[PDB]
Order: sequence, then structure tokens, then C-alpha cells
Amino acid sequence: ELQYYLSLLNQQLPIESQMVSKLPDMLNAEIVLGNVQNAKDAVNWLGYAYLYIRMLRSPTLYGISHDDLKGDPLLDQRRLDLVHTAALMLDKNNLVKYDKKTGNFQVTELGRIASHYYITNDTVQTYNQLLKPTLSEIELFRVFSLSSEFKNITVREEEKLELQKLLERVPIPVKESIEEPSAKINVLLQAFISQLKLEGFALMADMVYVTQSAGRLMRAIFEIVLNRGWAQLTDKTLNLCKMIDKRMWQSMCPLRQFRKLPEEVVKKIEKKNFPFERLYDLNHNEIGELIRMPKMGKTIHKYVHLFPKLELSVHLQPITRSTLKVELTITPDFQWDEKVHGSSEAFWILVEDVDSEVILHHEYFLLKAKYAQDEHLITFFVPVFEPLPPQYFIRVVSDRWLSCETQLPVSFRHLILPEKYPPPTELLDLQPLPVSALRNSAFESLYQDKFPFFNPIQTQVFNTVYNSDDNVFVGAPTGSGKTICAEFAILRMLLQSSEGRCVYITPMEALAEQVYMDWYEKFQDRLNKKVVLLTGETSTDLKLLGKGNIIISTPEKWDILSRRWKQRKNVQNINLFVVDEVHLIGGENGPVLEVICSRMRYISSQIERPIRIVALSSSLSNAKDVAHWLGCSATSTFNFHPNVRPVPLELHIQGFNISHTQTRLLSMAKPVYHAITKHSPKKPVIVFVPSRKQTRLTAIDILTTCAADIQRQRFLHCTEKDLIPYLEKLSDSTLKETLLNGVGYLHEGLSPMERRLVEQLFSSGAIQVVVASRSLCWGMNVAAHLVIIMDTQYYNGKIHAYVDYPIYDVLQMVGHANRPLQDDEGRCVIMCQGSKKDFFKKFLYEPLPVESHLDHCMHDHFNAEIVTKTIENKQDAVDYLTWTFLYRRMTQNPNYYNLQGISHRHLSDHLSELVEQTLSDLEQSKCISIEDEMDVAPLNLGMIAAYYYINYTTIELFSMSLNAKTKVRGLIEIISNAAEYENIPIRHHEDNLLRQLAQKVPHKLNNPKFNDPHVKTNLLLQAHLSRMQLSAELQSDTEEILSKAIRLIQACVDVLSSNGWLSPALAA
Amino acid sequence: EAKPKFLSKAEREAEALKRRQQEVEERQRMLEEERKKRKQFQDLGR
Amino acid sequence: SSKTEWRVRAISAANLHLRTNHIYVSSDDIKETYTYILPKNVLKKFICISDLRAQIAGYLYGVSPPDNPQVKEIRCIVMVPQWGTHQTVHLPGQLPQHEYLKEMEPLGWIHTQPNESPQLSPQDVTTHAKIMADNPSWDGEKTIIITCSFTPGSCTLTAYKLTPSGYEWGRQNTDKGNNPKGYLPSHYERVQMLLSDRFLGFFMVPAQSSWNYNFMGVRHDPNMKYELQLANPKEFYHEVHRPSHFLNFALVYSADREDLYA
Amino acid sequence: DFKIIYIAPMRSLVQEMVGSFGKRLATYGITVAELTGDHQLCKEEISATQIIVCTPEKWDIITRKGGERTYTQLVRLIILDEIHLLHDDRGPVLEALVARAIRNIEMTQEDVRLIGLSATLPNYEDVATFLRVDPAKGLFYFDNSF
Repeated sequence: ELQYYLSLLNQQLPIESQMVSKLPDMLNAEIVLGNVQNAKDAVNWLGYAYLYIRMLRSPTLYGISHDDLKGDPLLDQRRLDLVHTAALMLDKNNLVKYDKKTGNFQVTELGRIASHYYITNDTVQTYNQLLKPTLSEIELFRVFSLSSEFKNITVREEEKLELQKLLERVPIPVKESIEEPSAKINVLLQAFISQLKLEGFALMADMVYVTQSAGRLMRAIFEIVLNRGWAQLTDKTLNLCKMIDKRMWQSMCPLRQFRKLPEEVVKKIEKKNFPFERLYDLNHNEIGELIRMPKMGKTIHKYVHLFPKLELSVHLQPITRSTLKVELTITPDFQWDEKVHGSSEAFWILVEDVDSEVILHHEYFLLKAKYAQDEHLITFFVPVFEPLPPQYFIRVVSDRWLSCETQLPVSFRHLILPEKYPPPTELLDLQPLPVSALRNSAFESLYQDKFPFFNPIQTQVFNTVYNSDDNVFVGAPTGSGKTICAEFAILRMLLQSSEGRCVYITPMEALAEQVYMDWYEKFQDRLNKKVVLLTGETSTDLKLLGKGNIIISTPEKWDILSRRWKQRKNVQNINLFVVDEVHLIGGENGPVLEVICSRMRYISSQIERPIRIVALSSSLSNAKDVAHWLGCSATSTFNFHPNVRPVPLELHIQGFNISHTQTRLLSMAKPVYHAITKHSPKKPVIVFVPSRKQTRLTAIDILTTCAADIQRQRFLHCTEKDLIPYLEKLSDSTLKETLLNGVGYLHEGLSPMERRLVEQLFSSGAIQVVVASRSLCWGMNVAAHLVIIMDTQYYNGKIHAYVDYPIYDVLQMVGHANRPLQDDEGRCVIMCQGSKKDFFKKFLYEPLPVESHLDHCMHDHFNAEIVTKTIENKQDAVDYLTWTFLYRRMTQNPNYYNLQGISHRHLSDHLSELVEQTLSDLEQSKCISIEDEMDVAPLNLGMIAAYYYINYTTIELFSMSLNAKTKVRGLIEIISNAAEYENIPIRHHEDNLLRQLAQKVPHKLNNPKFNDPHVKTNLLLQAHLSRMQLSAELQSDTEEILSKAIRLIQACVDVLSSNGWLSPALAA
Repeated sequence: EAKPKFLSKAEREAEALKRRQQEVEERQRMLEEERKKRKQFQDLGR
Repeated sequence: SSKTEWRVRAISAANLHLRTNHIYVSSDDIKETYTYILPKNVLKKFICISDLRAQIAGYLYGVSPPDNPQVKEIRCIVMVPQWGTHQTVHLPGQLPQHEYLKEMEPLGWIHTQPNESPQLSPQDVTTHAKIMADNPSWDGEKTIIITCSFTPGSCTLTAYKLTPSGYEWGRQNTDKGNNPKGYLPSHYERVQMLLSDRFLGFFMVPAQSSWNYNFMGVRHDPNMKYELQLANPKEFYHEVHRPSHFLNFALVYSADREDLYA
Repeated sequence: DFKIIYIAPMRSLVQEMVGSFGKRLATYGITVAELTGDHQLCKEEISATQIIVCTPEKWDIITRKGGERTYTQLVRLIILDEIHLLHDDRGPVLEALVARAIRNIEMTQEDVRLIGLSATLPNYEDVATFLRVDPAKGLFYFDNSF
């Protein structure tokens, strides 16, 4: 060995590339990182390494002959052979699926777990072929010791006596003989876990290397057991990982993991058979007197208070007959410290059945120090089968602290589950109705050039819409032709009465504006009908209702007109009531639309004029309760299937195992571009972004992924000469530079004219990618072929959490890519987390039922009913609440409506309790008066809140915060702290702008908060009053604040005039 | 019945107290019947 | 010995999942005059949490199905802390009481047997008679002794009902031997028992201690009280069931390979 | 706005390099830290500090796990020290890291200053071409007399 030492010390030993041994591991790491996807990408990644340069410079040292170098000067054939060998090694070890025909390789979960834990291919294959769900703790050590990391570890004959001595002292028995290397590695791991003293130096070094390999091996085994779904195997792997990390046994003391505890006190605590939960309930003196050490009692109490132990509360709500919503509230019941817990504490929460073997819902939770001492609420979807267990078990274990696990028995014995959903009304296989099927020529002239024949669902609904006038509940997905059925119902209402009053209520303001713009060109241009759109002014709304025959409005705008329906005669003389998108009545604008529908059903049944009700919504599971609550008949309930759309939707779910939202958004850029290139190469695509500022980043990432490959500027199907008048009208230079390559952008902060120009450029076929924000999902008047919804979530800064996307916005984003003639089908690729992939797959094909959540916002409806002399007593309020959708939803889902039974007495007691709670909330806010606890009387504050459409809490705050000597700086803070300013958007990177804007405001804020919406509304009002400069996201909140600030100032002036104050009223 | 008869909080509390008293009386009668059945089973083997 | 036989017992208990697939029920000598409607999931959970030598016992508390008074369905299995040998079980005197067990009736106890016995055990019959005489909730014609024995490659289950004269003979006799005086074949009687694949059974575990106590007989007491709760029972040869085998070892010049690929 | 990665083969050598960077750049405020612990702790240490002295195997594990994807744009100085173990067990890991850096510089056009330090060894032209170093201005081959 003197020649190598002489060559290494005199610059005579060249460095040879030995990358051929770890070449399948490098290929698996490149496939997991997304750098290499096909064989050409793998050859290009191998050509940029030092191994290809060493093979090109020295082919004899790399095993290449002269004929291989002469026939391949760029070393492409040898790189392709090495890529094929690595692909065969990855496919044989079940790490990555590699097809030999096309050369493409798809990284699986086992290869990603081997790359994330630096495991080899043979070790990953042994972990895939050895780990069983029914494996015990004795077999787990033999499976972990039989990995490829300890393949060169041999059992020496001199260390046989030490192995025989350690075999009788190890807590985990070994089934193999003493001559086996796996049993020796298991005995070494048991000696290192139980801190047993060794004798040989080489045996101790082998045990240290075996522990350093077995840590990553147990981490990969825990990841594979969490991916497989075995709950007991994942629990045993987590216990083994905690025992390897803490270097202590599972039966040891919890204070042994902390370095601040003495060894003698830990031995005295372990000698006495006492649980750790009994020491937490004791004080510093009782724990010292029980362990016979009063000097170490305060340290034991501090270690018990510093040990991770949180309280978990489970709230189950059965939404459907097969799945339920489980809300877990975690409250940290321990002293958070950086020396014990650190900056953040990671925990793994697994909810499983009573068998504790199949983990139904596994997730992670990283409680930070800034969000410490606060109960965080995590919502999950728990499936339920027909053999329902009596109780499920939710085990939340600590990922770093040993023996720190909390079990929550979620009882399902008293769960009032709903019944089976009825089947939807399938479309009949009949002849399609042509354009000559209609009777009126003016109605057929407005749809002859659009389509010569209607949809088959439209042909089935025309017999009940054009040839009838009853209440029709049409449950059809986005793209089935609900607008054609609405136009047919409007034409039937116009033919039945030329002076009719049609009212089309839609929750989204952008969808209502699009419906008004469609009716201005269809009903007002071709049929000359008075098509108007209602605004937020009550003075012009009555004139628009009296002079307009087709009024497009919102439920928040129609709630002011339906509350005065007994006074306003124009609202009572209605001829048609269309309700578009009624499937979103369980989310945003849900109880308001439910109260508007209940008021319309009460006014239609008390004015001797049955209005033709047409409820067009999505395919719902519980359509019978929605038909009974809205008065829809059984023969007019044309509720189709979710798969009954004319445009077939192919839904794909991409689950990414990323806990952080920013890392999941940054990691899902290149797979989104790969899916857009593989699904729709020559078709327009819409990329749903999580936020407004993330849309430009996603467009830049898509442009960089397009320019990285050979298809540079492939998203621009048109020329620059047609886009040069289009790019000259835009204001943002980065948006025009992204649209020059064919990737348009649209967000809430962009201009409306620029968004309309981008929509006109994407609809004409100039751009193939349109990065739209999450707020522009429903307000998108365009139809593409592919819809890539990337990281469909919202980072709320008001709660500082990544809340999931609702089902209505997801359905609007999936239905936006519905091209009837541009494409044959529509792809919808939702790239989200692994925990939200199952709920997104369940809420896609199955019809989502309607759940009335009007019990949380019933105070404003009760105030509007008492102010209009409708609910004058408790019985009148119960009769008003019984005619709404909440009585139909509580009779079908009692546990979802917080009831204890579907009986008449239990429902009557729940309605009486809700009426008493509404009366107490009205009397405590000085909005109503309770005469003899039976009669309800409207007060002045309740009438002022119901007249200006204000809440009871905001009216109570304005009545209790405005004195007789108030000023403008106090009135602005009173208006900013109302209930209408609590809906301000709070996202990331917004606290610095609020802190910088607070120092330039004319009025100072007494201790402002960066996460409170009232301080942000006060800063926006101070910026609008002083005309200061702000960003686009700040101006979008300031406009929504100033849209309601006029009504807030009117309510404040009414409260000041009612209280007998002149100078605060003049200041307001 | 069909129409939900709205009651006060005190009337609902009195109805719940009467239902709890009836349930306690039914549980006491079931415990007395179980004690009588146990005495009849013990008297048939002694 | 508890030195090398414990490893063989742990290796036998690790492969206990194969015996749950071939379950044998003694469908002979049935009286046909209530039947057992206990599911197979609770039996599979209780068969893999027991030992091949130590007799593991558990109380069965369940309710009757609607419109079926002649059928009993044990929906709850409460595991009391006990430490028994291969011929008898030392059950504690404290009865399990909980909120989930207050709505069901106790159908007796079920104890695992290490050998397939055709006749009923006199010690188990005397223990069931003492439990029926001491606890007034356990009746004579409503409590059964499901003696799930051990079979080679199978799980042989067999039920046994207590006779009133047999209960009187078990309460009168107090010998804990292998064949006491007064043992009669008419003291026990086989009852109908069938499996169920429709409703799942709940399990109850003590919150303070574990269910297995054979590894430390000094900690288990016949009069010690316990608080049961709805949880999953641990194994017999677990790390928490044998605290002396883990906390027995005593408390640096090797190759310190730091910053590895992990 | 910038990060300096220090690839050291030994953990004690990485700790000595982090201590030398903390003692030398104390007037400039460059936070020198060692990337160790779990994935979230390494991500927090990468997001909270600028100078990160870590092993090439740990850096490859963090790149494969995704702990450095959010801070990949801020890393503009990769100091790969002690490249003379390119034939050792840290050989293929550093080769895969250099190939991933070359693929990121060729695809994402991320200009990262790569400074590779090696001992006096022959065939340094292939090591300079593999690390995208210039043969005239970037390659500095010093003999044992230096």
C-alpha cells in the first residue's frame, strides 16, 4: 500500500468517478426530484455529471473499449445503457415504474421514500417485501436488520460470547440464531436502545453504524407504513423511531428523554410503579413527597409541565351516508419552551377504527411557538361503511418526544346518520328537440344560430318548463345547459304573461353580472324585454323592480326587498322566481339565500299568487329535501347525475406529501407543466392559482418550464403582430411579457379591462395557458379544455392557517373547463395534499348533498322577521323557521343540525331552544323586546339594523360605542370595529404593509393588531380619507370596505338621531 | 304533531325533567325486575 | 423458566394471525332452548392479544337485538387486570363499570384455554359461580362461559352455560385444585353460539394499568379497583405488560461516524 | 438576499468551517449555521441563516426531500470544499449534487457561483469541466510546492 500513499502525496493518483454503484439510487433521486422523467432526461442528467466526463476522458477506466468510444463520441449509448440498467433496477425493486417501450419513468411512493431517507434500491425492495400489516415488534427488528445497509456486516467469531451475553439481556427477543448477522444487528440495536455496555471496539463501531443506518431505516419504514395504511405497524415503527432517537426503552420514564433530569431521580421514578399522568396532576411538593425527593420536586414539576401533552377534542358531523366531517381541536396544555419543545413541535394524528389496524386518516401538525397556547382546529373527512364500529380512535403521537401520545375515543353510538340518498332523475333516451319545437318565434330566433337542437337534458326539461309553470328543481352540473332551461322558463313566463316580473337570484356577483349581460343581448335585444340588474341601493331597487321584467339580483340584495314584501307591492306581484346555483347554499351566501327562498315561499303562499319557482343547481344527493323546502314537485325535479354532463370530465388527483403550503405550491409547478404538456398540448388550459400574487409566479414557472424544454414559446398559438395591439393596452409589463409567450394572467389585483383583454385573447386561441386566481374561479366567462387547480387552499392570516377550498369553488373550477365544441372532453387535474385528495375525489363524482347552516346566522333573519311584523311570537317564528330549508335538513340529518333525534318532540324542543337563543340575542343587543317571554316586539335598534341591512352585533356595538361627545376619530374606529368589517381578507406578506400604513394615518390606533380585520379596515379607511397610496390587494379590500361604509355611516347616523345626539350625528 | 308547537325554555326544561323522572322510574322498575329474576334464579337452585 | 421460553412464547404469539382465519365452533350438544351473537372481530382482537400458556380472561357485556329476546349479542369486551396460570385465572373482585357498560348487560366472562378440553373446567365453573353469587348483576340463565380453547392451526371456540345447581355447587365449594369434591358434568351446559359479520364489538381497557399482569404478580391484586375506558388492548408479551424485562439494564471509544446520509 | 453553501466532508470540519465563517464574517452579519436535525429544522435553519455549512450527503438528502426547494433561488454561492474525496464514498453523492446543480443552471438559468476546492490530484480538467469551471480563469492547479 506504499504506492498509493506515494501517489496521493505527490499528485500522481487521479480521482476516478465511482458513480456506477449508486447510479440507480441517483436515477431514483432524480425521478423523485423531478429532474429526470424519461430516458432522454435521465441521459441528459447523467451527461452533466462527472461520471460521463470520466468515461469520455478515460474510457478504459470506465470499462469502455475503443469501439464504444469511436461509435459514441458524446458517450450517449453508454449513458442510455446505464439509464436502462437503472430503470430496470428501479422497476425490479418496485421503486419507480419504468416502461421499456417509451422510456418514461414514474416515481412511486417507495422510490420517493427511499430518496427522501437516502435508502438504497435493495433496502427499499426488502422493506416492500418484508413489512407486513400483521407484523409484530419482534419481526420488525428482523425486517429492519435485513436491509441493504447492513449487507456487509458479518458476525465475528470473537464477538460470539458478547452476542450471547447480550441476547439474554436484550428486551426484544431475536428469533434467528446467534450466527446470523441480522440477529446480531438486532441485538446491537437493542443494546444501543437500552444503553447496554459493550466490550469490543469493532463491535461497538458496528453497533453505532447499525444505529445510524437503522434510524433512517425506521424513518422509511414508518413512512411506508403510513403510506400503506397499517395503523399498528405505523405505531410500532413510530415507537421504534422514538426509542432510537431518545436512546431509551419504551417502558422507560418520560423524563429520561430530557437532558435536564438527573439519572438518580429518573431511576427512582422508574423503580416506583407510577404513571406519568399522575405526576402531572400533582404539584411541585406532592411530586417531591411521592418520589421521596422534595429538592427535585420542583424540577420534576417543571419537566412534567414542559413535556408535550395536549388536549384533543373531536366533533363529528355526518354530512353524507358514507363520509363525515371530523373537526379536531388541539389545545396545548403544556409550557411551551424553546429549550424543550423548540421553535415548533411536530405531531402525527392518525384516526382509525376500533380494530386499530387500518389508519383511515393520517395527517401531520406542526404547532409553532408563535401559535402556541391556542387550540387549532383541523377538519378532515372520515369515511363510514355499513358495518359501523361503536367508536373510532384518534391517536395523536409526538414525532420527537418519546411516550407522548394522546388517544381520543370518538363515539359513534349516538351519531344520527342520514338516510340513503335517492337516485337522480336520468335523462330519457328520446329524440332531441329542434329549434322549431318552441311555439313563440321570438324565443326561437334568439337560439336558432346558437344550436339547432337543444340538450337532451334541456329536451327533457322543456316538457316541464316550456309546457308547464310549476316549481322545477333542475340539478345539473356546470356545462349541462342550465342557462338554456332558464331562458326557456323565462320565455314560458313571458308567453304566459307579457307584463310578468321575473327575478333571477344568483349568489355570485360576477355570475349575476354575466347573466345580466347575457339577458341584455338575449331578452332585451332579441325579445325587447326589460332586463335590469339590481344594485345595492334600496331607493333604485324598487324602481328597477317596478320598471324591469327580468331583474338579475343577489340574495344579499334581494333580502332588503323581501323583508319589505308586505309593504312593496311590486315584490308580491312576481311571475317567475329563478334561483341559479342553489347547491352553494351550504357555504358563502348560504343562510341569506335560504332566508330569501323561505321569504319567497312564504310570500307566494300568502298573496294568492303562486310564483313559478325554478331552482337550477348542481347535482345534489339530498334533492328530496331541497324539493320539499322549495315546493318543487316530483315530476318537475329534473335533478340529473354528475356524470350526465354532455362534456365528459376526466378528473385526476395529484397528492403531494408536503406539509407547508408554500413548499407544496413551489413543488407543484413542474408537474403541473408536465400534466399540461401531456394532457392538452394544442388546447387552451386554465391554471387555478391559490392566491392573486401566486398567479404571476405560477405563470413565470410555467414559462420557465416551457423555455427549459425544446418547446420554447409553445403556449403562443398566434403571432406577435396580433398581440401587439393587445399587449399595448395592458399596464403590467410582467403580465405582457408572460402573455407574449402565450401564458396570460388574471387576478383580483389586475385591471378589469386587462382581464377582459386577456379573456378575449385566450378565447380567440392566441394563448394556451391562463393563470387565474382562486377568486376568479366563479367569475370566468371562458371555457377551456384543461383545468389545473394547483394547491386549492387559502393561507388565512386572520387564523394563520391553510384552510381548504370549498366544494362550490371546486365545482365551479371543474365546470369551467366545459368545451362543447372546442374539445371532445375536459380534463381537471387537482394538485393538492395527500390528505385532501380523498375528499376531492369523493366530492367530484358523487353528488354533494345540501346542508342548511342557517342556525349560525338566524339572528339577522329573526330581526328581519320581527321588524316586518312577521314573527310576532314564538309560534310565528317556529312557523317561519319550519318553512325554510333548515327544517328539511334537520329532518334528514339530525346530527348535522346539532339535534339529538329525528322525532317531532326533539325537533320541537330544538326549534324552541333556537327561538329562545334568537330572542336572547335580540334582547341582549337591545334589538327586540320580549313581552311575557312569548311575544316579540321590534325595537328601534333592531328596526335600524333591518332597514339598513345591518347585523345585531354591529348595531349593539354602534349603540354602546357612540356617546354624546364623540368625534370623527372615534366614529371611524367604531365603524371599523363593526361586524361588517370582519370579512376583510388577510393573507401572507400583509402585516408589513399594515404596519407601515399605521404610521402615516391621520388618526392613531391604540395598540393595533396585524392579524385583526378591524385594524386593517381602520387603516384602509384612514388611507381612503387621506388619499394615500396603497397596493392592489389593499385597494381591493378598501373598495369592499367603502361599499358598506356608507350603510355603516347611515346606521350610525340613525343611532345618533335615535339617541338624541346632534354633535355626534353632525360629526358622523 | 305536524305543525311545530313552540314552547318556552321553562316548559321545555319541565318536560325534560318529567322525561328524566319517567326514565329514572323505568330504570328503577327494570332494576327491581332484574332483582326479582335473580331471586327467582337463586331460589330455583337452592 | 422465563429466560428462553418467553422468546418462544413471543414467537408463537407473533404468528397468531394465522389461527384467526380457520375458526372452529363446537356445534354439538346444543340445548336449543338465548344464543351468542358475538362478532368475529372482537374474537380476532382478543385472540391476538393473548398468550399460548397464560390464560387471558375478559367480561362480555352486550345487549339484545330488537324484536329478538332469545338471542344475546355481546357488543363490549372488558379486559380486567388478571394474572392466571395455564389451569386457572386470578380474576379481580372489582367489576368493570363505565358509561358504555351501563347500557348493556354482562353476559358472563370468556377465558382462553391453552389446550382443547372437551369438558368444562371445574375451576372456571367455580369462578363463574362465585362471580354470579358475589355480583348480583350476573344471572344464572343469562351469563355464559365461552371457553375459547387452543387448537393446532385453528381457534377452537366452545361456550358453556351455568346451571343453578352447578352455581350452588361452585359457590359451596372453595377448593382451587384440579378436581375438587362435588364436581358434576351437569354443572355446565353447552349453549348456542354463532359469529357475526354485521356489527363491530367494542373493547375496554384499564386507564391506570394494562390488561396483562402475568409478568408481575405482585402488582396484580384480587381486590384492587380499576377504571375501564373505550380503548384497544395491548398484547400479552408487550413492552408495557412486562416492565421488569425492559427496565433491567445498567446505564464511547468507537468509530464516531457523524453527518451520515440520514 | 444571498446564501453561501459550504460542502464539507467531515462533521467536525463543517463545524470548524462554520465557526471560522462566524468569527470572520462577524462584522458583516453573515449567519453561519450547520444544517442538521430533521427536515423541518433544516428548512428553518436554511430560511433563518445565510451561510450554511453542511455535508454533501445531507445536502443531497435535503434536496431529495425538498427542504431546500423554497430557498434554492437565494443560494448563489456553492463552496464545495475537499473535492479530493470524489473517488471516495462521498463521490457519487457529490456527483449527483453537481449534476442537479448543472441541470438547475441549464433549465432554470440560475447563475450560482460554484467554487470547488480539491487537493493536488491529476486529471483536474475533467473535474473542472464537470463543475462548469473555466480551464483558464477558473482552473487553478497548484502542485505540492505551493
